[PDB]
Amino acid sequence: ISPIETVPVKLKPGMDGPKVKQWPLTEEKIKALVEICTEMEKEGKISKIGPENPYNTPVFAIKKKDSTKWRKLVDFRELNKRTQDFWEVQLGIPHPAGLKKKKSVTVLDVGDAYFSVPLDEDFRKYTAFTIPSINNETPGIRYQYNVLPQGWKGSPAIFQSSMTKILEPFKKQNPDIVIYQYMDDLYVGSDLEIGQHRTKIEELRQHLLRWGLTTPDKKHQKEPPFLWMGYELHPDKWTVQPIVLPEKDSWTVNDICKLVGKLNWASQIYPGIKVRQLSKLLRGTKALTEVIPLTEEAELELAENREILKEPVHGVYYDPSKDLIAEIQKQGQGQWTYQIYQEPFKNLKTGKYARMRGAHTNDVKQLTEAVQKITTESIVIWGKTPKFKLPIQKETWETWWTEYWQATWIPEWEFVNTPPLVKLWYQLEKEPIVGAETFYVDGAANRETKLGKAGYVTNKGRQKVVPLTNTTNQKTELQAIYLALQDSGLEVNIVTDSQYALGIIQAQPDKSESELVNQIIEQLIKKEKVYLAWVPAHKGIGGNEQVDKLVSA
Amino acid sequence: SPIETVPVKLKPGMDGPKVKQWPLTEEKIKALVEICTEMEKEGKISKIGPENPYNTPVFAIKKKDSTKWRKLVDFRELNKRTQDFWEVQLGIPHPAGLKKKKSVTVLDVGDAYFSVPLDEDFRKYTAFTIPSINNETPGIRYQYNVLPQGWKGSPAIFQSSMTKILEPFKKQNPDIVIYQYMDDLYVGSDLEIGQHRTKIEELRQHLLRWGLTTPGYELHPDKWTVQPIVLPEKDSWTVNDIQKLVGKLNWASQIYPGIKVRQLSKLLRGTKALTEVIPLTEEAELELAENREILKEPVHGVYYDPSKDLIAEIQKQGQGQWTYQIYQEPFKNLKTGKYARMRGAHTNDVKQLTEAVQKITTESIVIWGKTPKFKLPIQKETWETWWTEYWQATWIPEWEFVNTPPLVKLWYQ
DNA sequence: GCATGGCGCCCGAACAGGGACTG
DNA sequence: CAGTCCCTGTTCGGGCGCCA
Ligand SMILES: Cc1cn([C@H]2C[C@H](N=[N+]=[N-])[C@@H](COP(=O)(O)OP(=O)(O)OP(=O)(O)OP(=O)(O)OC[C@H]3O[C@@H](n4cnc5c(N)ncnc54)[C@H](O)[C@@H]3O)O2)c(=O)[nH]c1=O
Ligand SMILES: [Mg+2]
Ligand SMILES: [Mg+2]
Repeated sequence: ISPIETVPVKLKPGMDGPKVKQWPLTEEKIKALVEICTEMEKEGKISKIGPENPYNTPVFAIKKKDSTKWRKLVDFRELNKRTQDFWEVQLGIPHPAGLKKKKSVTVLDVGDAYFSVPLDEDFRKYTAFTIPSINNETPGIRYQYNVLPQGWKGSPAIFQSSMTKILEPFKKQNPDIVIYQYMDDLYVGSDLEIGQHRTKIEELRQHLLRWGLTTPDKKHQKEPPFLWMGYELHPDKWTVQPIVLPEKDSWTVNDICKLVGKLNWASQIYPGIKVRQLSKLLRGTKALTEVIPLTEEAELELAENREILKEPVHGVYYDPSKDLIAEIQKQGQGQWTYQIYQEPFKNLKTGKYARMRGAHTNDVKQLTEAVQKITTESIVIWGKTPKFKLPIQKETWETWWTEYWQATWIPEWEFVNTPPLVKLWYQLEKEPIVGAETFYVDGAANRETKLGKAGYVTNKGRQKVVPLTNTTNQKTELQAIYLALQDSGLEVNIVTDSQYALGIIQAQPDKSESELVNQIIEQLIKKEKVYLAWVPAHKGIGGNEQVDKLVSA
Repeated sequence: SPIETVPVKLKPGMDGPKVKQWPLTEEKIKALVEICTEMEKEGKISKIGPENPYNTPVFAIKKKDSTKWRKLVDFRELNKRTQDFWEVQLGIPHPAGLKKKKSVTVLDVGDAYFSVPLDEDFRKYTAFTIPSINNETPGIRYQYNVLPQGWKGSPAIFQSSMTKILEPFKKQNPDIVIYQYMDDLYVGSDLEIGQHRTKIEELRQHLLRWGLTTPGYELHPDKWTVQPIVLPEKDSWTVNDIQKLVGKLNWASQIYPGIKVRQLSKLLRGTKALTEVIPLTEEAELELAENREILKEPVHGVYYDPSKDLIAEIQKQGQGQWTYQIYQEPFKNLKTGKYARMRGAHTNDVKQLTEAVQKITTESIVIWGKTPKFKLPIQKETWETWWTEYWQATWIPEWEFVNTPPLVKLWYQ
């Protein structure tokens, strides 16, 4: 029974305890479960309860890593609804790439960790449960937890929290030891003599026992191939644990999830990973079991990546004396890849970034987003933002940030040549083009019928109007600009009362999710001098007027 | 110091703050660790567990000439929900004279609040969590035991003591104005700059007699110009120019009702060419100048309304210039300025905007003793990533992000 | 009638806000 | 002026990955 002081817990005002009945279990389960409760009973983890306790919560079991034994869980879902909130302390997950090299290293793990911290007394009642007989022919036995149960939303937090308080004393008196605690999984590293270390490890392992924390000898002792957080930490490198992709003929939705999930975990270190085609399959709303025909474009990816994982890589460690560099490359349309290293090819961590934000953007923008993403992620791992090497010319960027209306910025970065390169695919003109047919575009639709017209009317005399089906006053506006762009030469002067359209265009987008806007872009690339100007909408302006009367019959 | 803590009531039915903490650079994590462990020993704060559902983010900043770091908590939230308490019940008056003084300086008396203890029940709401690099460890949680800095309540509870502390100074120098905005103290006078600085220094000492550590910076409310909109002066007018012009006039027309343009409109009549030059007609010349006069005379209908939220907009110009407008309702500007190419700021659009924002927030405090809500012209993740590296004030304004291309170029610049 | 906390990625629904149009 | 639309951005839930 642990001396560690318990943490006061209450339920939400007006809510009583859980009164949900136990659902029947399987023969083997009821079998293992009773072997467990018996052992907990004696140890003092749980307690046999009288009939005066009106509560109950269904319980069940699940096999562990090597499938020797079982894990007793409790479906405290109803209890989590009623119980008080907590504020979580685990803010993130440690990364091997942020690990430093150390003379000696060890990694322990507290056995049965939850079952060694005292649950607040008053709360225990609500944690009551029942275990049936073999075939439910004799009333079962009521029990309640006196320790942290598995399935209560408060556990992980209380535990993690109680653990740091126990390690606080030891960590202060040993400022020279670095310890990474994640739940009950400890990693102790030091630059102490190989033997002195083993002494601290003993001095420590014996510190937990004093606080009730067991330390089974089943732990990485002077074992270079350390298994921490699903990684293989070697003396001067680190890798991820064997990563096996699902291999099957017919794929269901869920199957693909379980496939992309893993490929992302891979991107952490395997470079060049891409999952854009693969996930596209997940569009629309579909069931986990809905079987979906693997597409052609995705078949390329699913295979491409599979070729990448065939040839294993490894990660290196970090040292504070050298700055960090993160180089990035543009992998597909919308996709990007990046690797952070401290030396030439000495990689410390790789990564993918593929969120195509917004309806319309451009490589510069999507690039800027990636730098930001990496900048942040690196501050979490190393607490300092790294140096960049980006595939974009210094003059390109400088052309963009001065012209763009939003404030924008990229930290310390040098150039790197590796196609494809980022660049603006065109540039509207600052001043009107001399000696050029000027198009006065506009359009409109009757939002009540979806019918609509789009057209232009030039100074030279040109003129046209096109009827449209299923369109809106905004789309129309665009459509119109499309026409004026087609029916023009390499130099053009277009004018519109469309703040919307003008909005998109000026941002120099090079990709979009809009058919129409994709075509406009394409056409804009083909010209040599474009110039769009804006005028008030239903003013009597010169040319606008006319096209207006035309488009709205 | 055993004292009777004023009870802090909360907005009825208000849930305390629950904000996640954000990543922190190594240098500012180690600064925060140091800062907090001494605060823990000095008893200002107390360690706590995960049983306290609340939370507010923390970070830290190093200001000008101060090598010592300063802790800063974003009680931006806990302030919106305790507003009843500090604006109504224990409100503190705003002198409308300060905006008129020849010189004003800002002192950091925030330290002084650490003296008074905080009401036991309200402590759980000031909870904060310190992160660890590479998540070597879970978050360490702390809560305040004394008036913290950053909460709008603190300067409201300490007003009684402040009145006193400053009573003898207001007597000997009945011609200076003191205003207390949160962690700040704003002292304004019409004295000459060299002696003004000394009155500030006799005041700093005056605060020393009670134990308050008061660690281009002087302000000048009289030198702040509300620069208006102006129309260009061209020799020959192109069709394009006359267009853009109307574009602006029709727009600026929502401001003043007098601007007419129907006379400048008849000029474009008929699909012409953009580069086509057009003779400057007299029907226009009259009305053009006619409008040019309306835009000089100050807009009629301006008025401040304490009962309404203040709003600031900034436009990015280029070459380091920025323009802003503070208002409560569309087209009824209270003031509009033009932040210039700050001599010393790097070519960092974000570092610049960050600076502009703090100027506005400051001007805003002096003029109406209230902070504005900003409409920043930058993308959230872009700003969210670097705004803290450049911040140097002790308060944080409520901002929202907006993206809106430039119609009629920028009428304001 | 098959649990909990954390972080990541990806997709979509719900929601909010500004400009243009409509009666 | 107030009520509809359309377009768009931001938030939050659910599912998978990985850890405990
Ligand atoms: C996996 C899991 C964890 N948890 C919560 C509650 C749980 N505490 N408890 N009880 C705590 C830690 O779980 P852990 O898996 O460490 O088990 P626990 O702390 O319960 O006890 P113990 O560690 O003794 O677990 P066993 O399954 O009995 O032993 C397996 C352990 O032995 C070590 N081990 C065995 N063989 C080796 C080897 N060759 N090399 C290195 N380590 C080894 C290894 O760390 C593994 O966890 O996280 C949860 O809520 N749900 C889950 O599904
Ligand atoms: Mg364990
Ligand atoms: Mg129109």
